[PDB]
Amino acid sequence: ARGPKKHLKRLAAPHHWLLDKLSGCYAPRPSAGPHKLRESLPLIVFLRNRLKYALNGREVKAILMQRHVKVDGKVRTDTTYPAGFMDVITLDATNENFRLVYDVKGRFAVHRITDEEASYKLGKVKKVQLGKKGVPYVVTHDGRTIRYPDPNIKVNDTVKIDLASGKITDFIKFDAGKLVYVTGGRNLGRIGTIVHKERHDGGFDLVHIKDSLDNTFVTRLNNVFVIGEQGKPYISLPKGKGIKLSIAEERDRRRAQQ
Amino acid sequence: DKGRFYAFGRVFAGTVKSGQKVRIQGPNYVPGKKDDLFIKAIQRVVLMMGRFVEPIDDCPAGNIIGLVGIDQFLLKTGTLTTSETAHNMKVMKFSVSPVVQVAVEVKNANDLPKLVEGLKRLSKSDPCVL
Amino acid sequence: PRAPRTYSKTYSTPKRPYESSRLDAELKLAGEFGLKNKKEIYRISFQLSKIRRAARDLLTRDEKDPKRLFEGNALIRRLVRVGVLSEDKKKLDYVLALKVEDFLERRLQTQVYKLGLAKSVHHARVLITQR
Amino acid sequence: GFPMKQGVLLPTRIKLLLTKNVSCYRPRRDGERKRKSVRGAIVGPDLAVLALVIVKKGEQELEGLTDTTVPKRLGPKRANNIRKFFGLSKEDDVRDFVIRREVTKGEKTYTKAPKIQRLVTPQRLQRKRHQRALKVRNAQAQREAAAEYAQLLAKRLSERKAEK
Amino acid sequence: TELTVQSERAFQKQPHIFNNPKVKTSKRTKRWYKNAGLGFKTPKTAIEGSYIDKKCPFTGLVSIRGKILTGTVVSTKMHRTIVIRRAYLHYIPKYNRYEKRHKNVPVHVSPAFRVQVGDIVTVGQCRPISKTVRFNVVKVS
Amino acid sequence: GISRDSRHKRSATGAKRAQFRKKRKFELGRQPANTKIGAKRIHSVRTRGGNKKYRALRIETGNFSWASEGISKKTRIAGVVYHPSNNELVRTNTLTKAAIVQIDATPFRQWFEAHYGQTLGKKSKNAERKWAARAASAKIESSVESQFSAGRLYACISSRPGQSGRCDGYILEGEELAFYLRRLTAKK
RNA sequence: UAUCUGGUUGAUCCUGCCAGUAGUCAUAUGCUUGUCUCAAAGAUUAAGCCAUGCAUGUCUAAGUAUAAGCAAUACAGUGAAACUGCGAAUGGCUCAUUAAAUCAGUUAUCGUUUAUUUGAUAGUUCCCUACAUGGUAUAACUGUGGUAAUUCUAGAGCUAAUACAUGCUUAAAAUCUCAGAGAUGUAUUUAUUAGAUAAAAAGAUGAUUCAUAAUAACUUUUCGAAUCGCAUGGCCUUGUGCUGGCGAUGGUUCAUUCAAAUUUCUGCCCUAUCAACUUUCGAUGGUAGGAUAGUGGCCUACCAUGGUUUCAACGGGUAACGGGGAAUAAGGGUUCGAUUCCGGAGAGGGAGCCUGAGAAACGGCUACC
RNA sequence: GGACUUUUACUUUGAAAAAAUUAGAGUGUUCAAAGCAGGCGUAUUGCUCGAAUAUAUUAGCAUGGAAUAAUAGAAUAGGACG
Ligand SMILES: [Mg+2]
Ligand SMILES: [Mg+2]
Ligand SMILES: [Mg+2]
Ligand SMILES: [Mg+2]
Ligand SMILES: [Mg+2]
Ligand SMILES: [Mg+2]
Ligand SMILES: [Mg+2]
Ligand SMILES: [Mg+2]
Ligand SMILES: [Mg+2]
Ligand SMILES: [Mg+2]
Ligand SMILES: [Mg+2]
Ligand SMILES: [Mg+2]
Ligand SMILES: [Mg+2]
Ligand SMILES: [Mg+2]
Ligand SMILES: [Mg+2]
Ligand SMILES: [Mg+2]
Ligand SMILES: [Mg+2]
Ligand SMILES: [Mg+2]
Ligand SMILES: [Mg+2]
Ligand SMILES: [Mg+2]
Ligand SMILES: [Mg+2]
Ligand SMILES: [Mg+2]
Ligand SMILES: [Mg+2]
Ligand SMILES: [Mg+2]
Ligand SMILES: [Mg+2]
Ligand SMILES: [Mg+2]
Ligand SMILES: [Mg+2]
Ligand SMILES: [Mg+2]
Ligand SMILES: [Mg+2]
Ligand SMILES: [Mg+2]
Repeated sequence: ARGPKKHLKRLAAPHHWLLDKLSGCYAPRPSAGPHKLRESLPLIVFLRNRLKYALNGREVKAILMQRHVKVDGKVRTDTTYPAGFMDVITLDATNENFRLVYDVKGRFAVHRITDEEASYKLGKVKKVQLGKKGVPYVVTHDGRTIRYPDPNIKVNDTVKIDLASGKITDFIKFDAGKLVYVTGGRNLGRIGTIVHKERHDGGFDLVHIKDSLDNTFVTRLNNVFVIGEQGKPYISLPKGKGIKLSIAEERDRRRAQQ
Repeated sequence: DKGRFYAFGRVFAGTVKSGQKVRIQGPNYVPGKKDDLFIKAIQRVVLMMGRFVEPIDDCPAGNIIGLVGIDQFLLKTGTLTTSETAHNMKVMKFSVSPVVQVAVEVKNANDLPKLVEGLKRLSKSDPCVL
Repeated sequence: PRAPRTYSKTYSTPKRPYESSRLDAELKLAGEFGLKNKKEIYRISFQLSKIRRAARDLLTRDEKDPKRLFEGNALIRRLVRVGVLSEDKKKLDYVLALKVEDFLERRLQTQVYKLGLAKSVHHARVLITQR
Repeated sequence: GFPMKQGVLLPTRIKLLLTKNVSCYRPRRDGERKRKSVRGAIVGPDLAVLALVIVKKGEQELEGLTDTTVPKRLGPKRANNIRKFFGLSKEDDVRDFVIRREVTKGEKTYTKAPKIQRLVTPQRLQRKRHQRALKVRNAQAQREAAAEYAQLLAKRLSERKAEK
Repeated sequence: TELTVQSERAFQKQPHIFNNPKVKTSKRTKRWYKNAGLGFKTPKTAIEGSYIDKKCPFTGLVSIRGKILTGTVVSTKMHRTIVIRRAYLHYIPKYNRYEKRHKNVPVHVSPAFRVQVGDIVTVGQCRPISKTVRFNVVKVS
Repeated sequence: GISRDSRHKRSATGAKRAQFRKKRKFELGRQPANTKIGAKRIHSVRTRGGNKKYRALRIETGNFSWASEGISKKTRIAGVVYHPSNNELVRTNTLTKAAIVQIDATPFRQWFEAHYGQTLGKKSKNAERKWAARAASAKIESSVESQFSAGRLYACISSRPGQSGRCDGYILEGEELAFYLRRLTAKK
């Protein structure tokens, strides 16, 4: 009570980030930003816990102060800055870019993309209203309020962003067929098609999904991201390609490399 | 605070420091046997004033200080050493004697435990009362 | 406060304390393998019971239960990987058969005696112990 | 030692609850209205010290009166607080009249001066321009990107008007 | 409600809805209504009546969002609000058996509906509208 | 505190509850403004979130609206005549929402003349060409004309002076005026 | 990992308990104690009391430097004090209270506030300064001091701002308004209007009084940059003219994020030697207002007579904070959970309140005990 | 889209049930309790697999089933069908 929690206790931190139980007592509490605390992945995690470019926390606040680092082009010195789905990160050195993408097991994955074509970002539209003085705007999933949108784009769709300004370049409608990414649920992080909408007014819109190997599943609508035409992913995609496999299937692929 | 006591006296040889494998030797103990002896720690050492007790980290030989955390091992007096075989210290021949006695018990019977504890506590208060 | 360390008991004490049958059958296993405590025996029979516990619990699932096949292999994969399950007996529920002796055989202490090398299992133990 | 409240109108001593005015506010932060004792505005034999302010002089000087002559300790610092400390108008452009002050330690001794504020200078002028300029390039980009939108006013009213 | 509607000491009318006395469209009092959503639609008793009831799900300025529940009307004795009884069986795991339980629910009933005790009824969750009422009725079966 | 919690207050079963937790600030309420007539006076009140809110007490220069025409001329308020919550306000002439008041009404006569001109109840040319162009727009009700002969006009408040400071109302028309009329002379 | 044995008889078979047996992240305590790893720990009794010390302060290129501080041609480095800003509402501790309360899961805000982050977003202002407004003022400091005494403060003399208080600076069209001078933003508040969306003839949603726009006026007139730091490029008609770039701080609104406040369904241990309870003083509901951040008997006025209960209300008890969980487990069960996470409550007991986006705060203030 | 399948119980599946704990796959912490690590070769300017999975009872949500068990269907037809 009495105010906003500035702290995060380890084991209160999401399993996404995979931190050691024992280590220290606290987790890094994501700042306020574009995505959400639970769905974010702060800078300090990325630099030190997967890349292992940093060892201390003191290192990242010593490397971000270099302005070595940028997400969506902007520099972002805040050590505990909340970086989530679909953003990109160029780095001054290493001539090397990443986009933040889930693997099949639902955690954020390291994934590299070209110097160009990190120039663009994707985003799901969740709000379409009329602004003050009649100026229509959309809201993406990263807090971007983008004005003058192509009319009859409409909610649940996705939009390419040019990252020079908040420019909307193209848009994919949300319709039966389009390729999707799962962003929630037990099936978080899978890809493939779209085969139904149980409309369920007043309630949750469950949405039936079929993947490359023809596995049915359902996730509620706010757990799906429309990601372009089938077989033609509108974004560079990490080598796992989000398809799921049996727990017994995974064992065999290890014993292949005897 | 109620009933704890500073062990008070004088450093003659060596130094006392807060936390110490002091050997507390009562006036029964002899360096051969195990007797009125305790090997326990010296919580703190402070120098005495008139209700000031400014605390202190250690103290050399030839001075006047108090020790805390020692009292519970002391009946009335004693020598503290860190030698494996240092002897006791002379028994302070004084002049008066516990000769004028009286009888006590508690007005209320429930209080006797607080009385028997109290009589041990009073006997530490003074160097003479039996 | 930081997270709790987890810990577990490795052993389990018998129920009837003075059945000579168990008292003697235990002592035979001691001199044979050069053990000191019954804890050394108890630890192993507790392991073996913690193992049949899983084993009977998988045969109740009908063949082709993905969990049955998956940890059924995982078990035996770990049990002839040590030699306490013989290579032929890799079949499913030969596991329920093992006594403790197959484990004391695969102990380091016994091999250093059954590979020449020690002349006595009591000599083996101290040979291991002293670096 | 208790002080006198500017208007209380008592010969006695009493306790009031104090805000940021007169015998308070500090030492404690952010209000915080400690209740302290004060003494009345009217005088009586129980005082130790009375604070009097000389207003008129009369016949004979006093040695704490005439000879004792201590100075102002700081000179003006706003441009117009300097400018109209002498009567110089907007047309005098100080930095020539700001007072200096000397000090001697190691014998270059060169003076310290107070850095006028409210100073009419670039880039106070430049930033003033750069500010009003930004108002328009944004407004002009706003105005024109606004209309760039309404050319799909045509095409999407040419699939419902040019659709037969 | 009765006495036309102006039994209350305040004048009773829908807010911001205008009976303008300079255009004689002969309805002579405009009737604002809304389709409630979720399937069930406004009864003609609501469109055509002339009650006020700021709490009516159709006439009133109140909306229906949460659970929709079915109970059976057990009391019909306070003005514009009733209470229903929802019955169910609670499960006692140890005995692997059930016991009959039941809660009561005070529910606003817009004067669009005549409702008698008996009468299975369909209610939907609206904003807190009294100390005990958080549900409004939509059907009669 | 003047607390707004349900946690005093017997539950629906009739049962006195216990006091867990002291009053929290986020469930507070404040005293009413009880805003009177005249000598316009308003007090800022610092409400939650830093947001201000203006406490009318002694207001007199109250905006209004007609608004069959949409006129909204600031006009004096002279008294209150009827209140549906208790009639202890009509005799303290304290103004709240849903009170019924007498307003100056001359700024409305002197706008009726301006637009149309008759008036009740006994200079350029861009207005003459629109003067009798607007016709059939001087049909009052017997209800509303009969008042300028007395001067003061009957209106009801729609704003919340305690909250908004500015107190603004509309004017009674239709059965709204008919209903409130059958109680002003029902009291009489 | 599905086991029983001793004890009633002269003997028997029973019932049936006492005793035995095994575990306990279960406390205590006795004897004994070499190595390594791990690591609970003033919960229970007394949410009893506390000596001393510490536990919250904070500075960048970038709010204010004339330290009579260091180091050597308005200022310029470094920089105590003070102002300003921000924080102190997290953390940590404890489990006293609390039994439909808390809590868990599951809903709801078409019922609200929201610092901050992030993203979008703003040409208009006079009823005689804009090359830049006032002291509408003062700290530190100088100096005169009181008191046994506190992080007590007075009296006199200076001077800053992103402190406080102000306020002028504009095009280009149109719409009005007197062959053409001025008024036209935003927010506060009201009322009316559109928000179509079922064929032939004179935008969103399951749903809205939604978003948004329009008219007519209102206001003690809200915000609409007199702020900093780094750079100095371009212009010729070569003038403190005119221009201009990368950053910092700030602001109205909307979105967002961290939040929060309410909130729908279902679920608590023992007790009838608790069977009726609630409503004069709000009990259940109705209209109206008041109040709130906002719904609501939250409160007030008026009215009505309602609301709960044997499917256990109400009352009593708890050596009761809820929960994830712990112990024992053939299966079913039994016993626990103050305590590493989550939620909640409290800071000797009560109440109150200032500040602030956030507290009914306690290492804040006020009062009583 | 305009009128409802009388309406419930039960049961199948799915999403849901934080992390830790438990169960449990992997991994010579020298074993083990653990931990979520780690694994393959060059006198060095690298390569690479993991951080599973499950039971997470209720109540609610989505759903397939239509036995079992209730319940309404016209009898003063005021009834179905147009
Ligand atoms: Mg301060
Ligand atoms: Mg049994
Ligand atoms: Mg016998
Ligand atoms: Mg027993
Ligand atoms: Mg026992
Ligand atoms: Mg012991
Ligand atoms: Mg050693
Ligand atoms: Mg202690
Ligand atoms: Mg205690
Ligand atoms: Mg806290
Ligand atoms: Mg911003
Ligand atoms: Mg001055
Ligand atoms: Mg001054
Ligand atoms: Mg109990
Ligand atoms: Mg109300
Ligand atoms: Mg308790
Ligand atoms: Mg409990
Ligand atoms: Mg127990
Ligand atoms: Mg607990
Ligand atoms: Mg306790
Ligand atoms: Mg502890
Ligand atoms: Mg806690
Ligand atoms: Mg508190
Ligand atoms: Mg205490
Ligand atoms: Mg307090
Ligand atoms: Mg505190
Ligand atoms: Mg404290
Ligand atoms: Mg869990
Ligand atoms: Mg385990
Ligand atoms: Mg292991």
